[PDB]
Amino acid sequence: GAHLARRYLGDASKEPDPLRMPTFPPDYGFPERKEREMVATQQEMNDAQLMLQQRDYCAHYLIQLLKCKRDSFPNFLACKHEQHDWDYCEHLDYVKRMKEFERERRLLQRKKRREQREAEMARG
Amino acid sequence: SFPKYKPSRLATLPATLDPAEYDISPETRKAQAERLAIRSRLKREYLLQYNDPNRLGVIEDPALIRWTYARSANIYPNFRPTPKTSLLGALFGIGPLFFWYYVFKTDRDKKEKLIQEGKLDQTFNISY
Amino acid sequence: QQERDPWYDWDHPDLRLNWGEPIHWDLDMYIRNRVDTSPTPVSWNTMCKHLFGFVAFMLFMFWVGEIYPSYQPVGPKQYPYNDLYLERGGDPTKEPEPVVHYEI
Amino acid sequence: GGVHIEPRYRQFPQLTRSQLIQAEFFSATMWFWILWRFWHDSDAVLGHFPYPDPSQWTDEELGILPDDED
Amino acid sequence: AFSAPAAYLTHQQKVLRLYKRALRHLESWCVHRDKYRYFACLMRARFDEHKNEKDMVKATQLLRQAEEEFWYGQHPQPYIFPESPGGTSYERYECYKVPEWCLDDWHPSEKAMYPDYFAKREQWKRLRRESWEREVKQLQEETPPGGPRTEALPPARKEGDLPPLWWHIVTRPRERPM
Amino acid sequence: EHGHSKMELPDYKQWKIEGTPLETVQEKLAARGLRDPWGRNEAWRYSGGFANNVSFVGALLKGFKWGFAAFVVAVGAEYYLESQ
Amino acid sequence: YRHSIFAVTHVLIPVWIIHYYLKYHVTAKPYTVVERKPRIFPGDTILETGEVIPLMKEFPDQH
Amino acid sequence: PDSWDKDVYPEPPRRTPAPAPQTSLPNPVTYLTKIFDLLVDRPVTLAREFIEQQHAKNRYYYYHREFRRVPDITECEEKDILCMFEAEMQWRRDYKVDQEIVNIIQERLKACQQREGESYRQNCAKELEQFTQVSKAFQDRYSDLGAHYSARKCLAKQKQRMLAERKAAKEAAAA
Amino acid sequence: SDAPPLTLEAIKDRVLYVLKLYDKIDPEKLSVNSHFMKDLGLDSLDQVEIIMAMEDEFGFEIPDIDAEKLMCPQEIVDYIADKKDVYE
Amino acid sequence: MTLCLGAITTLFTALCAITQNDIKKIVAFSTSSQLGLMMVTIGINQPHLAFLHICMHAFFKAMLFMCSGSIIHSLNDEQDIRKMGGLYKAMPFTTTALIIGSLALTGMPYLTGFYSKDLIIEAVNMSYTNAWALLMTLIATSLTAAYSTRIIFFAFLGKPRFPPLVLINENNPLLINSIKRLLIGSIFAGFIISNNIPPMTVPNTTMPLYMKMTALIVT
Amino acid sequence: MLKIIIPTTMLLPMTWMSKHNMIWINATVHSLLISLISLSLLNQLGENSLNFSLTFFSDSLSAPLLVLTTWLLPLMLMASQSHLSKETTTRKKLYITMLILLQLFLIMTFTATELILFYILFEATLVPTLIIITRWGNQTERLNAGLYFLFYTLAGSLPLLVALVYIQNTTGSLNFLIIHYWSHPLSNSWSNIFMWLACIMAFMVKMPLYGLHLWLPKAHVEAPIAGSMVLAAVLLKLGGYGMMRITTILNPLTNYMAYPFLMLSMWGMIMTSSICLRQTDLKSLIAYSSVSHMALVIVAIMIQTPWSFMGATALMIAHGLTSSMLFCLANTNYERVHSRTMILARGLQTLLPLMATWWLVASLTNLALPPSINLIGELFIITASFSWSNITIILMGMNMMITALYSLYMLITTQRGKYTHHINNIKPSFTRENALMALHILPLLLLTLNPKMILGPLY
Ligand SMILES: CCCCCCCCCCCCCCCCC[C@@H](O)O[C@H](CO[C@H](O)CCCCCCCCCCCCCCC)COP(=O)(O)OCC[N+](C)(C)C
Ligand SMILES: CCCCCCCCCCCCCCCCC[C@@H](O)O[C@H](CO[C@H](O)CCCCCCCCCCCCCCC)COP(=O)(O)OCC[N+](C)(C)C
Ligand SMILES: CCCCCCCC/C=C\CCCCCCCC(=O)O[C@H](COC(=O)CCCCCCC/C=C/CCCCCCCC)COP(=O)(O)OCCN
Ligand SMILES: CCCCCCCCCCCC(=O)SCCNC(=O)CCNC(=O)[C@H](O)C(C)(C)COP(=O)(O)O
Repeated sequence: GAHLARRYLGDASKEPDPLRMPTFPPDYGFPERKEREMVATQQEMNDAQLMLQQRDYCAHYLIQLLKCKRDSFPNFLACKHEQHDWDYCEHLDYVKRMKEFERERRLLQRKKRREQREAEMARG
Repeated sequence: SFPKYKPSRLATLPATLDPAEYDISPETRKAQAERLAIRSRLKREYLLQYNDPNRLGVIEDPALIRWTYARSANIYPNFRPTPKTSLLGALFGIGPLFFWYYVFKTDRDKKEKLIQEGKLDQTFNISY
Repeated sequence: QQERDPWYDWDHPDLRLNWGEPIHWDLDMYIRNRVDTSPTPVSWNTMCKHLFGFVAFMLFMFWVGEIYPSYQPVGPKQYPYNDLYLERGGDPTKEPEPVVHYEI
Repeated sequence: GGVHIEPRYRQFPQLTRSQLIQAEFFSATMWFWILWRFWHDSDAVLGHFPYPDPSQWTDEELGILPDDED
Repeated sequence: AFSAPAAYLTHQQKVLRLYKRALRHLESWCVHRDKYRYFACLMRARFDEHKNEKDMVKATQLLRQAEEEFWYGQHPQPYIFPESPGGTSYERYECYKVPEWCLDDWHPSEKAMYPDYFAKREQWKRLRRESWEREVKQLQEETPPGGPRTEALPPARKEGDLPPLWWHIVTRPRERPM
Repeated sequence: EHGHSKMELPDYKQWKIEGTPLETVQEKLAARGLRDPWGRNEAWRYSGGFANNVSFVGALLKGFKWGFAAFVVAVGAEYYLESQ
Repeated sequence: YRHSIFAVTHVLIPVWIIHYYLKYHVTAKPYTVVERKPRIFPGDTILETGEVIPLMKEFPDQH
Repeated sequence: PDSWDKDVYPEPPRRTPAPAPQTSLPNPVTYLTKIFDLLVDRPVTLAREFIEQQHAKNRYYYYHREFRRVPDITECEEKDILCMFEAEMQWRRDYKVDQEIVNIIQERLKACQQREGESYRQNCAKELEQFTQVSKAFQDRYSDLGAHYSARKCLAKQKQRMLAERKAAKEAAAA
Repeated sequence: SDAPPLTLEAIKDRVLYVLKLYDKIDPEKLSVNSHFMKDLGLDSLDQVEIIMAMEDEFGFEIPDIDAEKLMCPQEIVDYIADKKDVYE
Repeated sequence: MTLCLGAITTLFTALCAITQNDIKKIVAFSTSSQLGLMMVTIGINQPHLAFLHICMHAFFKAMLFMCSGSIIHSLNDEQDIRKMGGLYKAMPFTTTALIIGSLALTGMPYLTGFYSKDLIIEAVNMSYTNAWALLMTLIATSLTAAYSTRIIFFAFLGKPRFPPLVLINENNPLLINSIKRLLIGSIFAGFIISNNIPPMTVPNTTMPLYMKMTALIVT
Repeated sequence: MLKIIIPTTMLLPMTWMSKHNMIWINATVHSLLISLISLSLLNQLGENSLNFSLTFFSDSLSAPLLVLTTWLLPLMLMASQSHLSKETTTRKKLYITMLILLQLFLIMTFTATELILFYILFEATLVPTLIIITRWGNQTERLNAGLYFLFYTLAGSLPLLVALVYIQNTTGSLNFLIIHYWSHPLSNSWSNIFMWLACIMAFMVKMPLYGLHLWLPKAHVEAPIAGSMVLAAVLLKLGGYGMMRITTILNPLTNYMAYPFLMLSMWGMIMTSSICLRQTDLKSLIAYSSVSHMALVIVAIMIQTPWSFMGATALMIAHGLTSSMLFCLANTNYERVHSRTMILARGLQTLLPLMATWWLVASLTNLALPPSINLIGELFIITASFSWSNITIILMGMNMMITALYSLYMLITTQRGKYTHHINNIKPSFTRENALMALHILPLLLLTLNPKMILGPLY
């Protein structure tokens, strides 16, 4: 999609360009601005040599999943729990990405509203 | 009425759509009869020489030798310098050479210039 | 040679030629192994228009789809350590500008 | 290497019970496997994590101020 | 295939060939047998309504519109018998067809196997040797002056004669030699 | 070893148009004044083991019954074993 | 018997020859056979040194 | 192995994990590699012992040839054919040795890429830098001589390069 | 393949079978040597239909030039035997 | 370039397939469409998924030609589907093997082709790609289902259309065993291989409900 | 080098003092032994050369050509044994004498430390070939062919002689070692341009260059089998060897002067490969294929880079072997059918299966199937050309495609399809022909195991 229809058929400035997102400061919304937390360090995440595109904030669950698979080689089905933990963390990451998209969209809406309100006031 | 089939060089007219077969005349019939006569005479000669038990070799074919001789050795004595022939020969035998010369000369002059400014990035270029 | 009668008893059944009959100047061009001129169910110009039209449309629509891509309502994927600076190219003696990832 | 089955000429061909039982067995095995996987693993087709609604997120957690604060 | 061709096709032959081609292509269009039978009876009826036309110009104006209509609706992928000139097994077994004269080049150790076959082959060769001398004279006396007009051959006339030019028709390799 | 059993053809009087789609083909043909002469040449395609047909979905569900029974027995046995 | 002789003339002898050639001639030269440096995970211990890799940062486990 | 120098062809200390079976089910890899050991490795080992004893019965040596240093093409008169011959042979030998050096560095780089696996992009910067330096030097020496190369052409190329360097340095000084 | 080596008897029986299943001919008057045009009073369209039936029942095509001069069941059988090289 | 080439290839070849009469030609066009899908997967930067699809397609397409060749041999070298009639009962093991192969090809949950094709479709939907390429991939999936049902309907369902002398025979242990090995493959290999290989990409854990179902819907 | 030259000379009195029915056996045995002896020249150095004496020297460019020259004579004798059966003892001895003299001149040409000695022997090879073509050829065109093969050559070679003596009047020597060590640049002058042309054109005409290739189809088609074998295998390589030797004095003028010849070769390879697609004669098709391969070798030599020279050496050896094999196959067909028309005798696989296998392997090597040395040379030249200019890849790939097309067209036309019915004199292949084919083809597939033997002095 519905977002594509509102960006291709509606107003391009109404919704983000996914290439350049975000276009606003991070701490613009609220002054807390908590940091993201990473569990896997440089060295162990290197030694497990996962993948460059698997080296994200979800790496520790992948480490555990990999270890579980390795120990139980004969019983492949046994490490069901490790997989769930990893996909749940990826689900949270994707939800956070969706939240960033919606956040920037709302900020763009409010900025357009502020500029049009200011233009109305100035012309009045 | 149905859409009409338009023949081309590589998609010819069907035999059943040919107006000439529907326009019959006694002269056409005698032409067909004598074409069949020529074909039958040739077939009879070939089969007489083919079924012969004494024959132990290739059956000589004048048509094949005529084809090969015309394709190879009859060309130059029948050649004349003609505007069509002269222009076609000049074009097809010179134009590609000068075209490729221009292309390669331009490419190599560009390469040489870029090497002169040093902006080619010839790193790891060891084997040439 | 392909459109010559295949039910006739030719002296050369594969080439579909007779012994003494004159040979076309371009026989080796038409040997059923190569270009044939047999009539087609559809006219040559119609096929050319259809083939060209289909290719052009697909080509045009691929360019249009490049202009208007498809994606999901998500922000960029985030990577922890300075966008994986040391794992992608390195140069650990430069200390690049820190990129901070926002919590939401 | 097989059995002797003579031509029939316009009737149904002769069938051995071996091929029938094997075909039925393998069809039943395929359907049983599909059912077993669907019972044990339904989320491989339906999904396990609900899709969030972006319009249901409040303006508070996304850092939206009512147009005058910042 | 076997029969010698004529100088031309008569109007009846053209109509019959169009009938066969149209029926085959309608079968290609009408896959099922009941549908094909219904439409083929209709097709036969549509042929039959002008069976009795006496005007040759009218009949030739017909068959022409008919072949144009056929070319319009001819099922560009008709069914072909596998062994037919367009089939998927047309010339599949030509590589297995070996001429009979090749057996003359066999080593004597090879001919030591199959002695009865080669004895019968020798008998056939002797028969060919005599029959050929008879055949040449018979063909020379029977052919009209100025050369043959049609590539049709006469049968044997006397008791001990064999049909002229028979060796390469009788000694075909096989339809499926291997 | 080959198929040398001296196969004998069935009786030609066996084939009838009755009870086949060739019957309704003949009926619709008679409605306009024509007849199908080759109908009995094709009756063998609707006569013996070819008389009964199966649907596309029925073809897809070839072994659903006994496989489903195996599924229910397996799931019941697993429920009984794990409840222990 | 046929299977026993087949598994000797077609499996055992080729693997013997190839193992000899790889272990005593190919491996003689450097870099001819290069492996992957197997993955190391937290909590693993190494045969050569005996030291134990430290565990991870005890992330919160909930759901 | 002692058959090659470890310093010329270095390797990391080869850390390997220890087996940590979390289940009691027997993994077929262990049993299968044990039966491989029994059925393959021992007979091959015994055959090698036989061959090695037979070799030890007959021991003889071969030597690496030593080549003296001779004056190079710079200490050669313009038409003195004998010194030019000596210098040309020496230069060709040096060119071959330089090619072998580049080969050694490339072998190092390939081994690093295969060994470091998924993290080769970071864990092979040393070999990449070494190969870049060696490649730059080799290119500066021998890049464009073409077929019919010689010590004289290499010397002319070096003289041109270092004339350009001297001009650039003088321009920088007088900037 | 496993196709039986068909004989002249089989070809004759199968040709007569197809012909008796043609209802424009009464089977009891049918015979191997009976002419199609005069002994049975069939049109040339019926003859080409019979050729098509023979083709569809033996699985191969008879060319028009050969087919248009096959007027008896016996010579149809002979043509099929010559094409398929049947011994007895 | 790779994505666009794969998309146009799979669309064009499925479009050609849905109307062919030679069974081998239909299966060859199916192979071409599957190759186009593979290079679409490559073009969306998912190489390991393309390799997995290669491995699964091997099994089920090889078995599909097994069944086609069995039918051709039983019907005296006949390859046209207009002359192939009721073979569902006339030859049942080929029938069941071909049904299983078609189900694996079109994408049936928890079969061998599922573990590749379903993930292919999900990855194409969840990527920054051409709109046209995505549309053509979905249409190619639908046309894959179309030519599969074309083969089944015209070869196995109706009344017989082959010559009267029936020489149909499947009772040879070579054919049965060779087909059944690939049949067990086409049933279980996807599950086994997918659960045995280490994970080589981040999955798509969350999707819109309709967009997770898109492959099954179009099929 | 005399340990190879003297036995080749002794081949003559041995041939002329032989029994009337022992000439072929003795010639074949002793030529094979001479080949075996010459095989020890392959032990080359990484340094300068094998300088035997003031007159002869060996090089890793010369050694493969010498070994191929020595190996070609027994095959030529085996090929000539058949069609010379009905001819008198004195004339057969004369034919073998011509072959021996050709080998002797080629051997002395390839070592030839002197450029004038090289020219003298390089032109002395002309006489035996001309006599062989115009004496033991079959058709009436052979005389005309000989004239072409003569005058073209001399039209190129007479200026070279002048240039050569001119050089010695200025340099003081024409010894190749002194020339290489005392080489000096050529200034861009009209006199130097014409010296360059006089040095190049003689070797260009015998490659042959695309515009100057008219003599080759005639000479190769009208020559007997031994003549065609020696023309395609060794005599075409004299131009390449001479260019590789002489381009050392032509720098840096080669950079400018190479352009017209580079364009001629790059376009003429396409032209001649296309000509092969429409050819009614087997020998003419093989001759045009030779022209295409030598055009590629000309490009390689003109680029004058190490990879170019290695590829050119490998391609020269591989082409010699492959073209000799192809001519032998064509002649085996011709001696049965007596027509030399490709379309006449068809479907020979069903009658001659082993000869069909030989045809297939010869077409595969002509097609440059890896890892054959044909493809090794092809790829080295192509990579060198790509470094020279990235646009050469279009022409090179088009040439590869057309080469595969005409090679498989030649194979399919002659071996596949249906046999011609009226031809009933196709006898089973003799042991002599099969042995000849194997002796052509095993050296190729065995040289692919040790490529450095044929990669030249820049390896
Ligand atoms: C019929 C079906 C097949 C049956 C037969 C089965 C057996 C097949 C095995 C043979 C082919 C398989 C290829 C495997 C090759 C094994 C041998 C090879 O490795 O040895 C080569 C050795 O062979 C030579 O390199 C190639 C032979 C040279 C060819 C010379 C041609 C003979 C003269 C003829 C006249 C010349 C005419 C052409 C003129 C140019 C390369 O060894 P290399 O690693 O390198 O060093 C040799 C050993 N060192 C280390 C001690 C130095
Ligand atoms: C036919 C089949 C093939 C046979 C072989 C063909 C190969 C022969 C091609 C000859 C190679 C090149 C010849 C001359 C090259 C010189 C460069 C020239 O082309 O460029 C311009 C040359 O300008 C003009 O060309 C001047 C000459 C004009 C007269 C030439 C006739 C033009 C067509 C003749 C072609 C016929 C060839 C066959 C003759 C029988 C640059 O002018 P400029 O920079 O100032 O002077 C450069 C030379 N300097 C430095 C030594 C002074
Ligand atoms: C396949 C048929 C080809 C026929 C031969 C093609 C090659 C032609 C090459 C030129 C032939 C003669 C060149 C002279 C030989 C080299 C000698 C030399 O380089 O000395 C030059 C001499 O240069 C000349 O005299 C050259 C004059 C050439 C006259 C003949 C012209 C022949 C045709 C010319 C046009 C075509 C040129 C290229 C044709 C290529 C082949 C197609 C300079 O010496 P000096 O003059 O003493 O010192 C300078 C101070 N005085
Ligand atoms: C589905 C694919 C496309 C189909 C479209 C084709 C449309 C065709 C319909 C056209 C109608 C016609 O008949 S076209 C009319 C052609 N002219 C005549 O029919 C005049 C005299 N008729 C004959 O001579 C016949 O042969 C006959 C006497 C019947 C038998 O003869 P025999 O006694 O010697 O068997």
